[PDB]
Amino acid sequence: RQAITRAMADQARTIRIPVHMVEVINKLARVQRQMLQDLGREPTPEELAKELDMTPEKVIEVQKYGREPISLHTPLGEDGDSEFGDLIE
Amino acid sequence: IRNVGELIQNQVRTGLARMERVVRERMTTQDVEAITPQTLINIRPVVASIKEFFGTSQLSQFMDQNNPLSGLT
Amino acid sequence: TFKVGDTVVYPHHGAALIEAIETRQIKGVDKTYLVLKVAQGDLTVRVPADNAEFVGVRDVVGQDGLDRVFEVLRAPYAEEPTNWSRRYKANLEKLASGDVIKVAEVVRDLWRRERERGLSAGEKRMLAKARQILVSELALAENTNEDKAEALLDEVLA
Amino acid sequence: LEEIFEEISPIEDFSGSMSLTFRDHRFEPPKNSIDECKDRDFTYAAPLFVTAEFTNNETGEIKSQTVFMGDFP
Repeated sequence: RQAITRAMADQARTIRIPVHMVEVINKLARVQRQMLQDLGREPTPEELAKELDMTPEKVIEVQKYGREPISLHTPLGEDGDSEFGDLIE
Repeated sequence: IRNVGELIQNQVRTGLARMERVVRERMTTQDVEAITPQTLINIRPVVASIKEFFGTSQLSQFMDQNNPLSGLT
Repeated sequence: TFKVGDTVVYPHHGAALIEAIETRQIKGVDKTYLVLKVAQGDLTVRVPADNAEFVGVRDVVGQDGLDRVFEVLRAPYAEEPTNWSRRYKANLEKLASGDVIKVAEVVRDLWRRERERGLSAGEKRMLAKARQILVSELALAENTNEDKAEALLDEVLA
Repeated sequence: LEEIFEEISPIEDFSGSMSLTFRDHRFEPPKNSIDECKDRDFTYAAPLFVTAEFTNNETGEIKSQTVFMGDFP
């Protein structure tokens, strides 16, 4: 379990996230899921911050860091030649 | 014709199948006399499937509101 | 042994009150089914009387319960292994044991180690769960309930 | 929805001991009006509640509970 989760922290994401950041962010994700299944509603970030004893700006920062990039070559729709990569300047 | 009801039922069924997969994984790694119905089930795949159907699916289309005939068509 | 209108404590859910007695039959076999519910999880628990001792229900302990819990709550010379993994594996097992005394030293050790070092916030979830279930248990055991039950601990935990 | 919930049979482990069953489903009034959803980029949805019981034959234990299944559009 240790080596598997270390490799998942180190190599899965395209942008490398250190293992302690990974364990912090997925602990926050799992306690957010616990909050969602407990009260049936989306909690404010202040509540999650105060129930985990970190600052709310830290929570905003870490859920901004915990994001997955979207591939450049996503098709737009019915048209096939028009790709997402030619829309960016 | 698969109407809106049968399509939404199929998407909810796929989400429920994923939820049953997750919970079947959960019971085999969980002990008896400590399992609560609030605990072992997870509704994340269900809402994920519903939001995946309603957003960015070829059947759920952006409504054309040129004029009432466009809406009815 | 079991009546109607009384209170019995269920594991992993705290104390609860018995509503009535039903005659539900499971697997085609008639059983003396007893039904009770709790206000925390908003769930109803149906347990037959024949396997009530086997499933692990206990009655409310009277005066004997508070004196022994207070005495253990203040027992000194408590030691734990240096590695946190063994204690982590032992605490949930002692919680699932269901003994009031056992959960008493578990929560006392957890509170003292949380105050002396400030371990983490992940364990705080089960710490709060254990505190809630013990204060729900001593609600009928010590004859003090709700805020009064919480208040009594506020001056005896040190 | 009652068909999609009755289709999910009470499932068993490999020992055939404990099971969960979704008996009845119900809906609550939506927390937002239609114009409120159309204004602040909300989804017109209502919470979905189901009655779920957790039955184990060995202990004879039934845990009937109501669980939030998701915001249903």
